[PDB]
Amino acid sequence: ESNEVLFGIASHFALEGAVTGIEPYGDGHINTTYLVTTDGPRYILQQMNTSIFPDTVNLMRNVELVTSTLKAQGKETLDIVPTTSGATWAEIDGGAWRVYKFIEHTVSYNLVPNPDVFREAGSAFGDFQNFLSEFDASQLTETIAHFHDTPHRFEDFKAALAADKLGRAAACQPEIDFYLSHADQYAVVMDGLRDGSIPLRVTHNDTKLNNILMDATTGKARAIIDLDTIMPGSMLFDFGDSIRFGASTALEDEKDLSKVHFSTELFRAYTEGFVGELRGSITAREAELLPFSGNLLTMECGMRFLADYLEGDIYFATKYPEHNLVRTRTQIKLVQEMEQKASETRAIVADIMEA
Ligand SMILES: CC(=O)N[C@H]1[C@@H](OP(=O)(O)O)O[C@H](CO)[C@@H](O)[C@@H]1O
Repeated sequence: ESNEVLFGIASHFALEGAVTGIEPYGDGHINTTYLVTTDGPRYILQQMNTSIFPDTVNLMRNVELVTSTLKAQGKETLDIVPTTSGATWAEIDGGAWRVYKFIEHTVSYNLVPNPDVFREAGSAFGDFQNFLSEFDASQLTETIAHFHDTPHRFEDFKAALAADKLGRAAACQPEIDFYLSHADQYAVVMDGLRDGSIPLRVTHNDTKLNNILMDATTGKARAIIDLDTIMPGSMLFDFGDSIRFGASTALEDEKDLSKVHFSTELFRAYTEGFVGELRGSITAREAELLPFSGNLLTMECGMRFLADYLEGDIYFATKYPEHNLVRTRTQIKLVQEMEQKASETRAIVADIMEA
């Protein structure tokens, strides 16, 4: 996006300083995000991806409900900066744009640097789930259908595979066959939700580590910062996805696979934090599935990366042609180690399930 256009977008919002610069920012794969520097405060400017979130009204209604409820409890959250006409987002030339106050005095991580950071992440996400349980499922309409319905994701994967639109399949048979051969594992959570053996809860659904800001002084979680996929789900979606991103010893798109490991110690630290908040609500079935929810969300996200690769990278932002193939391979490597360490993680959860 050109500067002139971006600065044009910025003039629609009630900013409280003269804009000095607007630059791409952060690692979100879906929305396009910019840091707005002014002669005063800073702001996050985002373009909402309307092919992924077609219902902008419903999405902004959810974000607005979640944020306003958090504000009404004196909890720090994302602060929508309204347009100059007081709307919570602006439609400009076929684009959908919103502005958040920049969250000051924070750090965030793409890679956990020690167990204490990750424990705090589990504590923050566990507590977020407590907060979300105050809502009826009916107040928070799904903003994307079948979002962690892994069998439905596998259907998309299969169709992308059979289409093989770019002829990319030939160079990634091992990765493809990994997802094919695990097909029998995908329905466990959806089946549990459908038959009542796993409770339906309002969940965050994108709980990767870089969606929590930590205070730069105290190290405590300050705010959860990507509220877009809050909707009904399983607690296991939030748990498994955190483990997926944050129990790795390497970046999601690490090119050197020898650096990619699943850390049981990181698994333990997140679990202590997370289960420590949710001890009084976690059911026996949920506890039983905690380790495998890691496998499941890693496989779901990995298959999505691979599907996108095969489709010519139409869903996730990428920085080079193979980026999605590189991403899928870290996910596969992590699942391989999670399988191998399954009894260790079962023991870790059992241990912790004794507060
Ligand atoms: C709406 C959507 O598809 N969000 C994706 C997307 O999250 P972002 O926070 O938008 O980068 O990338 C994640 C993988 O890094 C994936 O886990 C998640 O489901």
